[PDB]
Amino acid sequence: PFCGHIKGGMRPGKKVLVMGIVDLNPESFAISLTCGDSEDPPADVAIELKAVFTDRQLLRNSCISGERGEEQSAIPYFPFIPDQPFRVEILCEYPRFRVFVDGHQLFDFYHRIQTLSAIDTIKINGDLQITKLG
Amino acid sequence: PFCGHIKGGMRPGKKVLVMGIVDLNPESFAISLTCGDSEDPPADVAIELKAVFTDRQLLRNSCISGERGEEQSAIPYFPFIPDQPFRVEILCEYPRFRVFVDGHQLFDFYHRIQTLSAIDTIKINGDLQITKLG
Amino acid sequence: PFCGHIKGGMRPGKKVLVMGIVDLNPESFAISLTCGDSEDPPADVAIELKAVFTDRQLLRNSCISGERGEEQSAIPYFPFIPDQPFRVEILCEYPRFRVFVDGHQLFDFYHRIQTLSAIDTIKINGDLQITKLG
Amino acid sequence: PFCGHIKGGMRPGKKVLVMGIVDLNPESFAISLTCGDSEDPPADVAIELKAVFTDRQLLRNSCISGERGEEQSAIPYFPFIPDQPFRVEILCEYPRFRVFVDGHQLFDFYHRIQTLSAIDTIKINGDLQITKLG
Repeated sequence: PFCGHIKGGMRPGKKVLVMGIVDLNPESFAISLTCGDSEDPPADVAIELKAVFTDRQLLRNSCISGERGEEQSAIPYFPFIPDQPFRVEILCEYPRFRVFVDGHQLFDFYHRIQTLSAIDTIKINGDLQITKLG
Repeated sequence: PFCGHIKGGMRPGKKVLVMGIVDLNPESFAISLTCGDSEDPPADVAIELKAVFTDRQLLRNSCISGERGEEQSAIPYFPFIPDQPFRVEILCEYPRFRVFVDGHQLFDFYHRIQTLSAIDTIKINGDLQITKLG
Repeated sequence: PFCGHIKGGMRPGKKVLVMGIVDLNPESFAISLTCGDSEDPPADVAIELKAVFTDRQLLRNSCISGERGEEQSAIPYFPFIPDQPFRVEILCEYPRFRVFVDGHQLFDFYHRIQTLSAIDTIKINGDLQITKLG
Repeated sequence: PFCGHIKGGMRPGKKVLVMGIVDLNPESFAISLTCGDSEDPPADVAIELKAVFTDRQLLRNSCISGERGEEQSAIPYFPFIPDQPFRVEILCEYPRFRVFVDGHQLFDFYHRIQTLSAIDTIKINGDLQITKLG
């Protein structure tokens, strides 16, 4: 797992940029915004995006004190391609995150964790190579 | 649900044709091949294909004596478009069904029910209208 | 599927009593509290309790405008016995339903449908015989 | 995980004994019999038993070339208790593994991996401490 600090945490108007290249034979990857980088036990997760290649899903959820929330899955299409570069932008807005892939809006995730400035970590794991974080 | 008879049941080399039109605002539909048309209590299901539109899944399972097997979801893409005509072909081969949508191979489902000639029913329900069965 | 009216719907302090006998060879049964008794298309579900005998689960969920929420399954034990009489009591509290089986507290389910007086229907289906409603 | 070698692998009549104590606040643990101890990439799994405490499940499956088979879950009851010692016995028979907990038969798992002598590793992970392997 990769953990990157987000100086100052999240606020409305704040954008997280994640570019990378999907692996040639991917099973899955995940990109999460979390409160601190603790792994034992695992930090509270404001949003986890998990891309699953076998059935072409974008699964979203949160985790608060070890408790998983409602999994959300609605998608217009599955945006990732094996061996291809991608650009994920997570935009923090007052009521929600808006998530873009390659410039296109893919889904919104309404806040379960309300304390936005505490969301100060990006965690990335799985079948990709990260080329840019901004 | 619609139930249609398949005279003589299934055998390697036999193809079932289903043409229809997806509803304008679909939620899900299912197309199943079953052993007889009993609904209470339900016939044994050799293959059920459920298309789910919100997260663009093609879910496959079987049912024997009321027991569902392992659901399968692997897809190269989701093939159905709201308000668009479709052509589904379920080809029975010796070890599996091979399923085609609009001429394209979408998945294999290996036989769980072994007695193919007893698979003599197609069941259709959900957000579509059927135009042809053959 | 049986439906029964609950005059005046739910409110804090109100209890729903369901007494019955599990069938000799049960697969599952379900007890739901719903907003009206419409079946096609199905009334909004405030809580559905589904007892699954094979792997001894109590699964809880809601349904709003045909959309299911997050299924909940946490249990201290599985409380039902084939061919045995039972007593379910659903206590509506301010924040949640508290569910008792044979006098013992089994789980809490927090309100998703907030308009409690609109929850005026009990729906019962599956492998049981109902002996009392109150 | 812990991995232990099982000299000569499995054969009919061979018993694996695992004793331990469940942690005070357990989420899950797993006990697996596998073909070699490779983690990268993970050995074939003949049987994985996963105990889940929240909803009291004993989930069984296999993994062959990274592909998980059909999850099995049927149970007479959930046998494990937080902060309490347990005795697991996996009996290898010709057609199946028979699993006992505290002297009681819990379930059978019919062989998916047919080459029994190749199953020569026990893998253990999760919210327990192991006191005996024999």
